[PDB]
Amino acid sequence: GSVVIVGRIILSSITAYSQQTRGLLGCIITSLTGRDKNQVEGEVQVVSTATQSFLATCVNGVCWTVYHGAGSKTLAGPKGPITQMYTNVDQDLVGWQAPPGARSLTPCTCGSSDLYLVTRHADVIPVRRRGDSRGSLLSPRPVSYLKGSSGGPLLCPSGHAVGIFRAAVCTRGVAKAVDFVPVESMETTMRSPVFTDNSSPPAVPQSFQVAHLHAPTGSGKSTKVPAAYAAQGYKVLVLNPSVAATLGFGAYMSKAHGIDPNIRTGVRTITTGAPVTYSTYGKFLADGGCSGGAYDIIICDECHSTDSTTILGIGTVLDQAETAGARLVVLATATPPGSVTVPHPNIEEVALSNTGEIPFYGKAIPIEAIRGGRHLIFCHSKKKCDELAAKLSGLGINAVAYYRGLDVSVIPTIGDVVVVATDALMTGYTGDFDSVIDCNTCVTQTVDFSLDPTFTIETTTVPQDAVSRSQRRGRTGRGRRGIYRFVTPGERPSGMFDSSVLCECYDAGCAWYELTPAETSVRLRAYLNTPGLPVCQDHLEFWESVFTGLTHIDAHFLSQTKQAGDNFPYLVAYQATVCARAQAPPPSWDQMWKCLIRLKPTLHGPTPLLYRLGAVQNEVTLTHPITKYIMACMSADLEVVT
Amino acid sequence: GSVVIVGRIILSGSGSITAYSQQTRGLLGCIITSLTGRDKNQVEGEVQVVSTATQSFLATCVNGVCWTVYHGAGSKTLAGPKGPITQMYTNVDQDLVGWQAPPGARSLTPCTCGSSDLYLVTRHADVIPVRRRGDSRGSLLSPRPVSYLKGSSGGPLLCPSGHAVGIFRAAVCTRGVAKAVDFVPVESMETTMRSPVFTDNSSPPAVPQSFQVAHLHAPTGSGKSTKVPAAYAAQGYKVLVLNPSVAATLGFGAYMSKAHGIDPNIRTGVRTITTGAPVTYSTYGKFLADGGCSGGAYDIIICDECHSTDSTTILGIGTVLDQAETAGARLVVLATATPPGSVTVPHPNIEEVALSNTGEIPFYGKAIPIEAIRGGRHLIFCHSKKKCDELAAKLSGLGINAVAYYRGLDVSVIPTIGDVVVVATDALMTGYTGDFDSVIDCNTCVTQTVDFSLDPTFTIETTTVPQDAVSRSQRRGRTGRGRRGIYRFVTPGERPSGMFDSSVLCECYDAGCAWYELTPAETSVRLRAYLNTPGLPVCQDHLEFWESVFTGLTHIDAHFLSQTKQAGDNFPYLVAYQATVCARAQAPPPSWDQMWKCLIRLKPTLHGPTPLLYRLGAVQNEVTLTHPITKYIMACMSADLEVVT
Ligand SMILES: [NH3+]Cc1ccc(F)c(Oc2ccccc2)c1F
Ligand SMILES: [NH3+]Cc1ccc(F)c(Oc2ccccc2)c1F
Repeated sequence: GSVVIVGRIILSSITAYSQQTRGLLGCIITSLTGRDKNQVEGEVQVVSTATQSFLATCVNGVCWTVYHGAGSKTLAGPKGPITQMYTNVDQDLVGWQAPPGARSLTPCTCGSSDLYLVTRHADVIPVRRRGDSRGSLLSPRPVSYLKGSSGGPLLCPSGHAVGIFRAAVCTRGVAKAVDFVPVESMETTMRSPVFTDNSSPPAVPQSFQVAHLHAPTGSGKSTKVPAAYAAQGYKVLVLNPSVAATLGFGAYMSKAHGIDPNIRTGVRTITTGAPVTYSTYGKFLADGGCSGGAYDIIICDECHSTDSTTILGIGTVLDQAETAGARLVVLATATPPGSVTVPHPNIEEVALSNTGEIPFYGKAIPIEAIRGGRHLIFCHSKKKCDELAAKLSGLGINAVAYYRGLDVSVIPTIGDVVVVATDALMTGYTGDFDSVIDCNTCVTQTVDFSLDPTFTIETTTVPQDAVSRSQRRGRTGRGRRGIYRFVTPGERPSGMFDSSVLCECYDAGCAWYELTPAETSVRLRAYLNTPGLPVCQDHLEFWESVFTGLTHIDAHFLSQTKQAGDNFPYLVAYQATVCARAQAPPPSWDQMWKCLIRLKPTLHGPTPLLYRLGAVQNEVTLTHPITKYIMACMSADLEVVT
Repeated sequence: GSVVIVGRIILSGSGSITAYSQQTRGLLGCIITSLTGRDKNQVEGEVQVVSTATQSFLATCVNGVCWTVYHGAGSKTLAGPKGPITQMYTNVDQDLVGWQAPPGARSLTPCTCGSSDLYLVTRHADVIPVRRRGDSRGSLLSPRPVSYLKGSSGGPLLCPSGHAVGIFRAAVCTRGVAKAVDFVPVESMETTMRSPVFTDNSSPPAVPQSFQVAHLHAPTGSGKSTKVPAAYAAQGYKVLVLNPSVAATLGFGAYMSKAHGIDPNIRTGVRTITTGAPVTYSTYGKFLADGGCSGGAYDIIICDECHSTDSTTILGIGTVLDQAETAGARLVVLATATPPGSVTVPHPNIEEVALSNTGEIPFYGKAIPIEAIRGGRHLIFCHSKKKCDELAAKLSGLGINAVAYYRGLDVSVIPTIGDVVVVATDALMTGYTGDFDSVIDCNTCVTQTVDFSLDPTFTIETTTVPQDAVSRSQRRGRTGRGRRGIYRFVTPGERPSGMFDSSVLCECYDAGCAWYELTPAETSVRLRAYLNTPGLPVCQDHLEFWESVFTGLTHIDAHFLSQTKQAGDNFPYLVAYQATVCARAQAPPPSWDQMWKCLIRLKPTLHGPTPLLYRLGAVQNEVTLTHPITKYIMACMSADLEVVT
């Protein structure tokens, strides 16, 4: 779908009023066609996608809005879809060349500290400028009131544009300040070159530099380029999220490039003294990050990946590498932030219909599409994997399920098979397939700052983003012909991750890598501050405050949550620690809380709830001082997008 | 818009019950099929996945009828092969509607044997074991978040033979966890199949020999409040007429003496008159303040405008329904032009014209041409007072006679007589009885809804929502009275009529406590009579919950309560009660919004975090949760709460 103009805010002192120009049906047809004949007028547009409505503001002949609303989408235009002229994911800023008829605001330069924010309800809200990109509301309002207003102008009294609104700063759901993209960032973006070529490895610089390498899988980002560097006499570390891919690089390299590299993973280490080392991000973190003078070049491969080990690994590199004597860090991915899935030569893409013997996510799979050959079917949950595999096996098709917890040996690796897998496949198994069939959805975790009493981690099923779609499809068509079948043609924008992932980073720092919350913060700050990487709201101080209060955890409970391998071993174990010590029961008797089972007869009373990691069946008390501490942590400034 | 079928849930034909789904329409397809109401896709399976523009849920064909829930479908038609299919059954009280299924469509059939082992089919195609625990209730073997059940209303509960026990309508929840489920029994459906499709309630009922409650559905202007009590009086009966509005009540009284030659008793705050006549006109509030039905005083009680879901009306009607028989009445008449399930249809005196973007006057994203409102007497409905003020300000600026009216202002600021554009909120309909050359409708309304948010307790949220069919009809009814009228609108709206939020129940306990000296127990008896009486607006049954809350709210400060009563804002009891706990802890109110004005004089001595009882608006101050009343209300949140799915 395209972004589509559905109304405008007419500006006049400053006053405004709105016009709606399209209803639902109009919006939807126009999004699918990309063809908008409606005459555009004014400098502020009300825009919508399928899921969301926000604002857009024309300045210097460019219609600007936020990446978090528009992603990389085209804008429906008089002659068809308009592709973005500017995309700056770090600044949360995108722009399309303004269509004919649209007026621009003029940048504000004299620079008043009295500002006026124009919202989607056509209210004009006074704001006191506090920085380059920040202003305080004279009257604090519920954030709910500012939602849908992303992309709207902050104006000085003369009606010139200071910037566009991107986020609210909140104390317990009440917005006290606003963050905006300043016009100077728009000017810097306009002056940058549209096409910057990152497809080729950079030469080693004289002094330290961080570079980006955007190149497809099979381009030898992880083999040919490290070989070339070693041949120039450098020492090179290559980090990858997958154990299977890390181990695989070693056999390929001693064969294809005459180097027997060091290999470091949790399951297996090999030290040959060679000048190339392959390691997982997790093992790299276990080994204590950069060792002084060990490496000249560090390649962080699959740097689009937003699991917490990778982010924490990369932040460690970015924080430590210069000081450890490295001259070059290379951030490598085939799918950088803001990338979109485009046709691939090796891969025929065919929509699933309703005809076929096998139900699948509301559509169907013909038995003939998978009867012989080697096929991969991506499902969102292990439950779906188990059931679809059982169904296929019942029909005599050789089928197997793979997901977190199973050994990859369930394979086969040779011969006819249908593999039914979650995304755990990506990191567990490196092979390719004749076809990939994709449900186009993913399970994710999102934090809800629900104040009941503290926060909640919610597990939801969502539409896949463009990284997911590209990585799942990329399991077919590798140096041979392939087919990608799909349920849905969409893809969410890439390059963004939820605050829950930050929480997971602190959790893993504490649970696995012996990192203080303060140390985790230094490493994440380096990640956040480095451009060209996936982006997130800055909740570092908040999450640091939370974990900082979680002292004297019970080692035994932690070992058991770590061992059982579920998602926030430290939060889980810590809640179990305070339950045991308070001599009180867990929030429920779900599997999550099994580490308390032997104390179940001597439990009793309401649970001293710290936070919500699932359904809470038992009664709760809010009297525990850790609860009160975490409650106090909720008063921190929290960036929230509008 | 019609409801449209967008998929289906296919059940296993033998062995264990299992299921899977098939999606038959995307978004665009759904939206288009909604507009035309024309759906050529044939209807396989017995469980359909249905959608409106706003939501999706299920519908289960049993015995040639495609059944679903009123809270999902309202009174809407179902997109069909020859165009929209009108509902054949609409039972608001059971939350059950039915459309005749297209010929050839597959249909489940009823549970002949009678198992206590049940299986609920969800929109996800899961089959969830349920233990039957009554005629319309069953326990979940494995408790689940209620979020997992949403979108599943209208789906079947099956017995082991795959035969239908009933359709899912609501979950019973403890702090967001569903432990049980409510369904419409297949027996409630088989009645409706066998019974008459049409009812006529257009004539006033004959006085029966023994107590009965009857409905009168007839237009404004058929004399529901004048002609019919007069006709009853003419047959020797004593009649009490209840109405929500003082102005309407006084207006009827006066008309009766001038037209039908009776000088009736009149009972209102501003004017009370006893003549000994056999007709009496009262507001519901005065009737409540009088202490309800007095023994032997009336044969007939007309509860007029019985579609109203303000708390005074609900509590008033509930009192009549609980007391009237024992007080000797023979007949209660529940009277409205717009009963639950009603829909706006064309009116002959009224030309209805959509606003466009053409016009000098911005109006809710559209525009009003000046020429439409310069010549004559005109009524513009706005959702809020701010907007009424900003629009009047603009209109006078452009040289028009424009006045604003909303709660807090005095009527008669409206010329009589003169020649005018009045810009008003819904308060107009109870403050002023006149009609107009045209009505201009924003088609939206301010409403309050309760969120059981556990942060720490509940929240009453003020929102702006699309209007319902009662609102549309009532706003449109202010033109085309006896003559030609013009109705201009922003949207062709109508959410479904006859449902009210749990916050209104809260308001009834609040009003019992604040105005009418009703203990929560006593309020519950009256409310129970209203909910148990069919054909009235309906709500989820949270009576025990709300009773429990108010029962603990004792020793309020009488001074603060008298100030919130007088100021006329919503929830005077809960506002005064929060202020009471603040003042006694020397703590500030949650904010310094006007809601908290009773505490302004004390601001210099108020310090620290507010002991927060509940959320009635934005909370700006820091909060503490240690107050014993906070804890008591927290404990009330463990109650079983009906929540629609
Ligand atoms: N300030 C950094 C930043 C940059 C770009 C974004 F789109 C963005 O917005 C989101 C929103 C939700 C999740 C992740 C990122 C953001 F915060
Ligand atoms: N059990 C009584 C009842 C009857 C009909 C309904 F539509 C209904 O559903 C709602 C839903 C939201 C608000 C009010 C009523 C309901 F509860």
